[PDB]
Amino acid sequence: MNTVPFTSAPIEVTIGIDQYSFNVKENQPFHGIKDIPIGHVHVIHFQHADNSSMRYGYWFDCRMGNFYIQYDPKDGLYKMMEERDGAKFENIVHNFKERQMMVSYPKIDEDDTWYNLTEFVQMDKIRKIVRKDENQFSYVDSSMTTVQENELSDPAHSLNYTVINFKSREAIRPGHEMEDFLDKSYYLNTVMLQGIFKNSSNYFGELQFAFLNAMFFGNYGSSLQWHAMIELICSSATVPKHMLDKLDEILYYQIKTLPEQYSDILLNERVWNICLYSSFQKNSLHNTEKIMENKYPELL
Amino acid sequence: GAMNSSNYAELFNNDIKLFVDDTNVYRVTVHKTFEGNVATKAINGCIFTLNPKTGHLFLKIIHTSVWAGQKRLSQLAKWKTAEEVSALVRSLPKEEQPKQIIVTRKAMLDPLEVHMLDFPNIAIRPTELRLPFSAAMSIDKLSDVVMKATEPQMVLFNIYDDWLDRISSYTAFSRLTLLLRALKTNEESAKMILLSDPTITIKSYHLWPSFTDEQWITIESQMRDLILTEYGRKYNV
Ligand SMILES: COc1cc(NC(=O)CCl)cc(OC)c1
Repeated sequence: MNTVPFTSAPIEVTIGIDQYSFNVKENQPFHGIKDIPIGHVHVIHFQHADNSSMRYGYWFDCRMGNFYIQYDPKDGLYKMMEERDGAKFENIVHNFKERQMMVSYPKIDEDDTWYNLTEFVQMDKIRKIVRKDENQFSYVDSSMTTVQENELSDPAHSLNYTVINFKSREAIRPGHEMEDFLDKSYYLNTVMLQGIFKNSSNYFGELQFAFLNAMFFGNYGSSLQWHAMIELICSSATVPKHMLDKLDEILYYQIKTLPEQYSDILLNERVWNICLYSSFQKNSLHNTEKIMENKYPELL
Repeated sequence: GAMNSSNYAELFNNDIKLFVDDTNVYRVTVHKTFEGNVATKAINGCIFTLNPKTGHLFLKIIHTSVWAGQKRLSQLAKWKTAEEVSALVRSLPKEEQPKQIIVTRKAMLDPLEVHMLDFPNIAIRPTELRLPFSAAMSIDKLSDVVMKATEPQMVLFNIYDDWLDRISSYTAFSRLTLLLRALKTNEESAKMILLSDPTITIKSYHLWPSFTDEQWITIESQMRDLILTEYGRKYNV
């Protein structure tokens, strides 16, 4: 079990760790988060009390280093940093635990939610979508635009998701115009899976990361990417059976975790109705269709 | 964006553009089978691709053999239309290729966009005007060449005959649309008006009769009456 200590909490802020969150008051004696499960990526995120504009946060993996948070009064935000001196870090943490100034990652033992939302998400892949090679952790916020959004403006602060465009020469083989547009299997299986992602695990990892950035930061380009990656699978007539079964599980847990009150903005009516009721895979997503119908029947 | 009643005058500027109408590509007769079920029989069709500035018509005849053994023909028809329009553009010299293609039905947008990916600078546009190009098969010489085709064929016409020698493309298009709007509403009466007077003939190299300027005014007016007449017969006004 790993720990992310905080130097201090000088401004009132709502702090998230994965799907959990808690409020810290201005100058409250808060010194971090303990008992964080090893084996998963994690995200620690922030919304200031005085300006809910800009949710921001950091993706990290405690196996890759010792990380802590410190407020910067000049740039006005909570920054993640790496401590290289390992005995300095252990001594800081042990002292903060002895004084019980830390919240405990509050995982229920029965509960596999976070695993199920991050099953295929890897830090190494995150660091290629979010490019800042001098850090082992990755900053994301509400406002960051994607490479594709920038094509349709600061490239260093962009989310470099894989570009998917159904009316593109990459998507459409010369001479198979109708075939490839109406059945996207060659774009899914040859162009994207064999060519770009190499395997379905990496495809699912980017899909899951895009969903999480949409949900935790309200990042609009991430929501676009999540729906595009769902739509590319649902609009393919030929999909490996193992990917369909896994996709159904992935989406089930995403829809289950989505705040009931954010559905209006994080779910695209067209994509979901097409995917569940019109597409080739309209009958292959039983778990996802059942939770959607019981939880969001208005959208449909 | 969409061409409408606000910006329809762009039709008569000097940027090359084509209208594409697909309403006569897939044509069928519906009939009963010996068992009393219903079946369709396709007949030859055509793509109606028109330069509104010059009158040049690229009539691509769609022979019934293109449908043999194919499913979902109404959907295929849109993709075949887009395939043939893309082939036409590629066949034209660069300086004759259009800058814009306006489709008369919005269901042609995605098929044509996908077939024209190699031409990113050619704009594919819809239109909000409910135009009458479906009535092109009421022009006897166009219907005749479509029905007689025994294989795929492209036939070139000028749908304005020699009118541009005397009137502007705006006025010529106005004359063509009025004629087509009337053949579509009452074909029998429309053709009666056009041929009633045996002394006015259609030249071998033309589609419409050789009316003087003053006779076109009379013809135009008789077409304005027919449309209105039928409008009253229909709605009881
Ligand atoms: C609606 O598209 C049009 C229609 C007309 N005129 C008529 O339809 C007279 Cl029945 C003329 C025109 O551009 C000259 C554009």
